[PDB]
Amino acid sequence: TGYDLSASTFSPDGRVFQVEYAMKAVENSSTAIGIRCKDGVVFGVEKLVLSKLYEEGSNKRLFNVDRHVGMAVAGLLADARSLADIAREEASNFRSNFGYNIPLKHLADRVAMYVHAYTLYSAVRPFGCSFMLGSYSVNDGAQLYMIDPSGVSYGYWGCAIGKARQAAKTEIEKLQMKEMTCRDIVKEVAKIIYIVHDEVKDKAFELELSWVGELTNGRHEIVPKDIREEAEKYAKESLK
Amino acid sequence: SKMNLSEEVDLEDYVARPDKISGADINSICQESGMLAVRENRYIVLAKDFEKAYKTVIKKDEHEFYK
Amino acid sequence: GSSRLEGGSGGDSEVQRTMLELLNQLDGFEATKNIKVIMATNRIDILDSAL
Amino acid sequence: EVDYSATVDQRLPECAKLAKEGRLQEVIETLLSLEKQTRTASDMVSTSRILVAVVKMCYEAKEWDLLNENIMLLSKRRSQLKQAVAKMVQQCCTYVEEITDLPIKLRLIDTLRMVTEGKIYVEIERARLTKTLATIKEQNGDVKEAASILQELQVETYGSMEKKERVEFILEQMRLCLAVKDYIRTQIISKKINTKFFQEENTEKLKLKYYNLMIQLDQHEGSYLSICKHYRAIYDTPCIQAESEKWQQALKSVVLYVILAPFDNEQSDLVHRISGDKKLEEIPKYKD
Amino acid sequence: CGKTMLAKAVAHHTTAAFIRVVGSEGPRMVRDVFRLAKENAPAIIFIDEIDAIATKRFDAQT
Amino acid sequence: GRLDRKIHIDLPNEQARLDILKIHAGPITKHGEIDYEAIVKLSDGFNGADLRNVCTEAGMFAIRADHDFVVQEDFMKAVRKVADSKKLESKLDYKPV
Amino acid sequence: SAGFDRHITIFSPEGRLYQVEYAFKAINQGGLTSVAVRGKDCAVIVTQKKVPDKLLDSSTVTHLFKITENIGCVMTGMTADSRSQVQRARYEAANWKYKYGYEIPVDMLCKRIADISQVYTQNAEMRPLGCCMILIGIDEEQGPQVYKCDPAGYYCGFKATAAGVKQTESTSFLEKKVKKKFDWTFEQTVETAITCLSTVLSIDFKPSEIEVGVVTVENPKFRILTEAEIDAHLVALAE
Amino acid sequence: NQYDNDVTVWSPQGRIHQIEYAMEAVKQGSATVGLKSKTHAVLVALKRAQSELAAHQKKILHVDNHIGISIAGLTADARLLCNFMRQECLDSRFVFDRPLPVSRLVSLIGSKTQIPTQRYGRRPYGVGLLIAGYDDMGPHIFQTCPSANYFDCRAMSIGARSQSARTYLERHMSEFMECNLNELVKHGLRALRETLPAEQDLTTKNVSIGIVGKDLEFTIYDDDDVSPFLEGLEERPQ
Amino acid sequence: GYSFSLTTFSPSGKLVQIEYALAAVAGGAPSVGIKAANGVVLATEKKQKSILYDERSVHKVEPITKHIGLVYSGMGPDYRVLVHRARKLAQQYYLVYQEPIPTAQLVQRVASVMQEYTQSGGVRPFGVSLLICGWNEGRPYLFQSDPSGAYFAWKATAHGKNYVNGKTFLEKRYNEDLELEDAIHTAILTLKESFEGQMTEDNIEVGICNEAGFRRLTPTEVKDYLAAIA
Amino acid sequence: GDLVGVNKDSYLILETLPTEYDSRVKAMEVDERPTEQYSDIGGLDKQIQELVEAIVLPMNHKEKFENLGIQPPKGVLMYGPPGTGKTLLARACAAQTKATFLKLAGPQLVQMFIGDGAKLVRDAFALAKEKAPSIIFIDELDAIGTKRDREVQRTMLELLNQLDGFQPNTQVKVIAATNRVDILDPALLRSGRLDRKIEFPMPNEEARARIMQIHSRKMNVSPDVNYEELARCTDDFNGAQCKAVCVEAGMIALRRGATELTHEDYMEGILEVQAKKKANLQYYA
Amino acid sequence: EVIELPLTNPELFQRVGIIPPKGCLLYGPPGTGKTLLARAVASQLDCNFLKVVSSSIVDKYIGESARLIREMFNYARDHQPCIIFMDEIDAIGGRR
Ligand SMILES: Nc1ncnc2c1ncn2[C@@H]1O[C@H](COP(=O)(O)OP(=O)(O)OP(=O)(O)O)[C@@H](O)[C@H]1O
Ligand SMILES: Nc1ncnc2c1ncn2[C@@H]1O[C@H](COP(=O)(O)OP(=O)(O)OP(=O)(O)O)[C@@H](O)[C@H]1O
Ligand SMILES: Nc1ncnc2c1ncn2[C@@H]1O[C@H](COP(=O)(O)OP(=O)(O)O)[C@@H](O)[C@H]1O
Ligand SMILES: [Mg+2]
Ligand SMILES: [Mg+2]
Repeated sequence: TGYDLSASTFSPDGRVFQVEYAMKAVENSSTAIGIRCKDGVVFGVEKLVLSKLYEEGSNKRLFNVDRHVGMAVAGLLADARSLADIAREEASNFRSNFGYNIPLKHLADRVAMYVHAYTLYSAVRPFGCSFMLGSYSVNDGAQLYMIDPSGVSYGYWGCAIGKARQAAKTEIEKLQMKEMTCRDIVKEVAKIIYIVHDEVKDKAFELELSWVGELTNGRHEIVPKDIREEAEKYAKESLK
Repeated sequence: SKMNLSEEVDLEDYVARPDKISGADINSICQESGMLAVRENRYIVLAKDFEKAYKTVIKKDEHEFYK
Repeated sequence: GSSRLEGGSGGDSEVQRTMLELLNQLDGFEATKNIKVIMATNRIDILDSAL
Repeated sequence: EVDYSATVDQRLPECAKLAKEGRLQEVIETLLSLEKQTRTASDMVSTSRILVAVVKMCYEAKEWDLLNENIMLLSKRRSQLKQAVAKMVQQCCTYVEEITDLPIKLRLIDTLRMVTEGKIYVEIERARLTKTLATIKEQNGDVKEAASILQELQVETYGSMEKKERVEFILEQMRLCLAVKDYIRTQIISKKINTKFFQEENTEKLKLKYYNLMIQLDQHEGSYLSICKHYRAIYDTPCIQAESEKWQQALKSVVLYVILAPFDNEQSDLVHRISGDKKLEEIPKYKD
Repeated sequence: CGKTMLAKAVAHHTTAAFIRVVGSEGPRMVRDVFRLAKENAPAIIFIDEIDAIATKRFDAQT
Repeated sequence: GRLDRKIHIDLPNEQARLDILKIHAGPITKHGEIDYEAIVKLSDGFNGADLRNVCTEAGMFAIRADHDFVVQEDFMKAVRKVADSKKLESKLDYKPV
Repeated sequence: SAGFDRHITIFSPEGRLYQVEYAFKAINQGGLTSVAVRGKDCAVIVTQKKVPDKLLDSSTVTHLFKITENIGCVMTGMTADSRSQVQRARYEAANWKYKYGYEIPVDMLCKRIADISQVYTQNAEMRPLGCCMILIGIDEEQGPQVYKCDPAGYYCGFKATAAGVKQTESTSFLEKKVKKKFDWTFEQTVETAITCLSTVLSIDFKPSEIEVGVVTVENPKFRILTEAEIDAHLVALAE
Repeated sequence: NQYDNDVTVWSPQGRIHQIEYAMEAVKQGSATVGLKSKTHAVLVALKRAQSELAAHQKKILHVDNHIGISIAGLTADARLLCNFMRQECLDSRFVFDRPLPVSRLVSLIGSKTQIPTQRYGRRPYGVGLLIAGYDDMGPHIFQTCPSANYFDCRAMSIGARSQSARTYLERHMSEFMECNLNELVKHGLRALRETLPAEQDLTTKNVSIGIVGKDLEFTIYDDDDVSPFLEGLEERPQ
Repeated sequence: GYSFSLTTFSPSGKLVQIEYALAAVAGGAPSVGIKAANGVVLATEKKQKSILYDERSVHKVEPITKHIGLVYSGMGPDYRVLVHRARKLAQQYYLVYQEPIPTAQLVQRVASVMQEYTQSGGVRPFGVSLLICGWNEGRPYLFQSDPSGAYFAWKATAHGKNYVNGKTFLEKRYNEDLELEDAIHTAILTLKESFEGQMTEDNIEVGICNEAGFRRLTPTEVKDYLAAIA
Repeated sequence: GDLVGVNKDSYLILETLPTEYDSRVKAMEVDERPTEQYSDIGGLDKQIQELVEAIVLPMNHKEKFENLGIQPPKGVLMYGPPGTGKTLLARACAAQTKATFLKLAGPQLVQMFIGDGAKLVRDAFALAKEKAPSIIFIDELDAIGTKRDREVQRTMLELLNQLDGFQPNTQVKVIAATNRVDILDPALLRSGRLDRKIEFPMPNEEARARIMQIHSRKMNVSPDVNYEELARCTDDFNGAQCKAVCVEAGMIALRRGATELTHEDYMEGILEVQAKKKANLQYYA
Repeated sequence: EVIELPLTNPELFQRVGIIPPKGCLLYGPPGTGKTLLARAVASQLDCNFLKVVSSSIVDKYIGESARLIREMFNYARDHQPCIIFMDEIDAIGGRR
């Protein structure tokens, strides 16, 4: 047990062992992957759904951070909701003060500052969630940043969080993610989500896709997979 | 003296070296050099054995927080 | 004959018990025929008036 | 990690055309370009063949700037796999052995000695190179320096050495230390060899050589008791038991050196054991 | 540095018997080791790193 | 002077787990390719006895299904089952000397 | 032993603040070294960019930062703490420029950061930031300065003493390099830094594996050396 | 337990067992059932009786002309949250004369409940809430829990002995979607009946109803209003 | 013991945490301050862990005012925060009374802040012993303050590592009519006695208060006194 | 280490003797051979098959295992909340497998003297070895299986190494039963020691109905008893509680004097067996 | 290197002068193979191997265990090259 009781006392060995419980908490939640295509970022998140007593789209884990900034989370859902509200507050503050759109790098670093500050005070605890932010500024390119419960903000060409981070990352690694366009990337993401334990032991779940991209006009949208369900057909074809 | 050692063993380098080694560290160095010689099955202890034993051991113990 | 732990993550409860046992033994003047007791204490202030 | 076989596996035959016809400049330029273009992904198969491809044709180019530099320049490069250097030197030692000319082989042995220092993965080649170097000095009367080059030949440290050859070097080592009359280094080197290697079924030649050298050593030192047991070990071999003259002379030496030894308990037991041997009737004048 | 070596060497050269207890090893133990020392008249007691038990006295809490 | 050299045999690593799995699944009569790498990916925190149990439970899935052979699916099921067994293994954190 | 280490604002019986020592055990952060060197006209800092996975964008993985056109910074510690300390330094420098009209000096900046670490050390409200820090800067006609600031709340910014996993070997190598008299040019200084890193790490040192910041009186603008410059230095030292 | 005193400390399990104990505090409350249709959203509560001569405690609360709640947990926290919904509904109507959408209200409730779960020395509100509403986007039934997680649900049941009602609601989920008001309310009554032991059945004493619809304001029904609802419903045979 | 909390008494009436702070004191840097007939001399060592540490980059003797010099016991960062507070306090007195702060009064205010840090249950005192040299109304003053908030006047004293030897030294190696030069010689001599290892211009630094003004010695002057002398 | 009868005065060995383990150890073996059929267990069919394939199949054939090359399981820890069919399943396994069966409880190995417990453990394993086709059943592991007194630890260490280390198996199979698997954690539950961990769940609706039917076969029940409704009302009830429900229904039928019990007797028995529902707590209301 | 080389090849140790380590202890999580490792060492070295569970050495008779272990070490000295293996040593090596 040592001194691993609060995230403000430096435990035996430099590792606090307090936030390394928040990483375990993030490990509990289901997987959530994200891929930066040529013109946009595709957020593919699986949310485990007990079809019993559900609402076919309740408590979805995709949220809007900004008119152009989309996000995905893994871990505690309440912390995700609160920090999505915080990110919306930060984006609105930048929008009102600077008179133009917030760069994704600055938003990501400020949210990471919020997370890191919450990791420190004794009276508060680090968030039990890790998340991944995407945006496209038509002026210069596309931006993506993944932040952990410790507050480490790093970029990824493609990333994953949740219960299958390394498996999903290995699946992403063989994608020709250098050049292709987000349209086929949606199907790639769907089949990658399904290949890693779609419903093998857990009964049922739902797949949600978020999309920011130049062809999507650059704003943040939920991919309307209702059209021909091509990614869903691909994911179920991934059966073998 | 109990050791075997080759002729090329130069203890002066180690006695002059700045690391503040202890007598237990000296015994550890000797035993580790002998084990290095035995590991390569060579019949005698060489200088490079003493070098490898010296660098393999002597944990560098420590700061201005006290000053 | 000292201060006893007044609650927390633990307690002694046995120093006081040995005290009250000795206290009964000398209080009950158990066969006080040619038997006497003597005790020494460093810095009497730490001692208590129970004995 | 990528192993760009397709980029070089067909280009080497192309270089083979220009190589045998004698021009070979395009070949060496091509290979020095390829080395940079494939090694960056740990391409051991490509390197272990391009390196021999350049150095071998530089060997038969009969141009020696082509040989020495195309080894020592590429030996110093970053991120080189140990296998690549090992595969180049196992071919370079052959090119050493096929040059009989003294200066031509001399440049190459110097280059290989320079590039192979301290690197364990080539130690055997360096040793195999070193021996050749010593031989040249012996062919040129330079016994003293070759004594030093076999002194730096510390055979036991090359753990990659095979069983027989590690002993095999020691024979030449003690031979040269005896040549320069360096009895102290002769002794320290000769202490190293283990006698259990003589229980091997195919050690008889090395057995006789080692005993001949140790006999010379202790004979200078006067250790006649040791000489007697050395000659008994020589004598008790099937290769000598079957040839009359050789074991006759071996028994002569045995009896002469047991007689020469100062008296002690061990000497007495040696006399008692020797006197019981039947074959002494072949030399009755010494049995007397 | 040789504290235990030199104590052992002194014990070996002399007729003493060398008992050793490390300070990390309550008062009953101290009385027992002293009694054990008494059993051999020329015996020697050695405590290793006694600082842990011999640190300055103040008002102790627990 | 009594017990000088200490040896720590930690939980088998990824390549160590693959080697142990290959050793244990060697003598079994499988059919077709066996993806040891996916198993090692899933078998986090497993010990050598855990991998032996994985092999055994694959064999028992085969024996129940009345297969004279074993397939990758049996190994998959066995890995999941031994994982649920390790769920019971509420192993307390262990510390060296 | 236990008890004088559960809370920061408690002294040990020997007077030792346990928690400040504890904070030093995360400055290790296996993978970074941060060698700093001063030369007659330059100040160089170099760090070991240990990329753990391929999918990350290498640009974001950087660990050197700048808040002054003539001041460069390199951190060594837990990444979120490092970035928070960098943001605090940026805040302090921005305040200094807005107040005094000119940018904060390197010595004053590191002193302010160390004072922040000190006030978080003395008060139990917050954990001190677990990361060490090095600036390089120029003082007017006075030269290049290299400064170090650590979670101890104190600074000594001196010459080198890389605050990385290879503490003692790197420090001794820098001492030995300066223990023998020699000149100090920009190329020689960067060569000394890279030789230190290579000898203490013994890796092949591919150009993407390290990241270098530098300042020089010839051009006081703190710059991060490009991978082309890094590889040119690597091949220069290799031969 | 070492790591189970407050919400600020994390367990090695990657969990905060204080939040879980808040969940147990919620299930300690009596069962409440919520279900919606395309026409109406209805919730029903099992009012725990205190004695044969004391009022059965109110478990359905009403703050909006179109929104209502049913609680299961400590009455203090539930009624504090009810006053909170009072405040938000009032200033929303004051700001832009708009009956506050239920979804955003539930999101605000979750956000405000999250704050105690991250701060030391403040208990999270150990109640579970079922929210029924009708807005310009549609009918809505939510649940809010002390873990601050909010969910939208067609059918749902929380509290003690809720599993049988949950199974019944799962079975009749295929029905509610086009069910009318009377069918929906009768199915909710039978769902609440599913929770009770064999000897305990639906009666006006322990049953409270709350209904919101596209043509009717949210209203609460009790003894004199529940009595017409219960009569005509199928009795419980053995 | 009663050290984990600062705002409680022990049964014997001791607040153990502050003597723990004093134990941190005298474990730090050795230093000696003496009062001569004319001036006041404070000397402290400069010896770091490695030769890389440019010691001139970190001064230890700090002039609070042109007439005040300050030295500490070894607790670096705490000394820095306290010296910043002392400088600001001296400035406040200098502007409020339009006169320079008295040495004794300056020490009083510094010890008052020290005492202010000796309360509450979530802070700790600066475990620093402070030696203050000053000139006031033509009189030289040497004062010592300690983390408990107490302060005293010393003709000569020392603190840091091996401080008892410095105490004995200033017991027999001192007389109140010492000249300034002989005062610096006594200071460097007790530094030699207390310190371990030789010193040069690099290893010591000294500040001297004279009634005209205070000044910290250049390292060259420090070597002039320490080397080629004594 | 052999048992020999010698001359009572001259001590000359004049007889060899069969090795004697201990009187208690000879008491542990099963001789009565109980009669509980596998059909008598309801709902546990999956767990029954697990135990059978783990224990009986290695006994009967050994060919289907060797033909694969597998090592048959040698340790089965069976567990669940009290009230399931754990001990019943162990009894049925003893009944059907015809093996020389070693039944015992964990406290039996505790004993008083310091070195005894290890000796009983070793001697029981030796007896199992000598009776070769032998089955060892351990009940209440948590009596000795507690994670890290000192002697209980010694006994459980002896059990650990006479079962996993230095040439175990041959033909001895162990079956373990407990209710407190969280107590045992690191020592015994190793995959090498107990290869199978068979969870005995809270009996299912249909499982509960089957349990009541099994226990009520001989009851001469009413021709119309709604077992499904009884199972519905008996949520959280365990198999032992369902048997108690049947017994209580029989008792209530006696108190009515009815020659056959009916459904109403079944609700009365259910009310009897159920808990007290505590009381209404004003905390939450 | 600790148990096989000193036994099979002592001459290195006596000439070089190294005191061979008396013994080595194996610790780790359950099921990591310490006992298996000991079994392999026992099986492959042609020698005299001694293995006993620690729990079994303890006997209820007065001082029987001390004489037991004394006689075990006496047998090991008698039957060199002998190897004694301890499993679950914490049975008797535990803290006082
Ligand atoms: N599935 C079942 N089928 C038939 N009877 C059952 C079943 N489960 C439990 N029982 C009944 O439960 C009673 C007790 O069985 P058993 O001793 O195996 O229980 P247990 O769960 O192991 O209890 P404990 O752990 O307290 O010893 C028996 O009379 C048995 O008839
Ligand atoms: N690295 C490994 N390679 C192959 N098999 C292994 C390995 N580690 C463990 N095993 C297997 O797992 C089981 C562990 O048994 P063993 O008694 O040796 O474990 P242990 O960790 O040494 O435990 P203990 O110290 O309690 O005896 C054996 O059946 C062994 O074959
Ligand atoms: N002066 C010395 N000469 C030789 N060996 C020493 C010396 N000091 C320590 N050792 C080695 O250190 C080991 C333990 O030393 P020890 O007597 O425990 O010292 P201490 O009592 O200071 O810990 C011994 O085995 C010895 O080999
Ligand atoms: Mg039972
Ligand atoms: Mg073992």
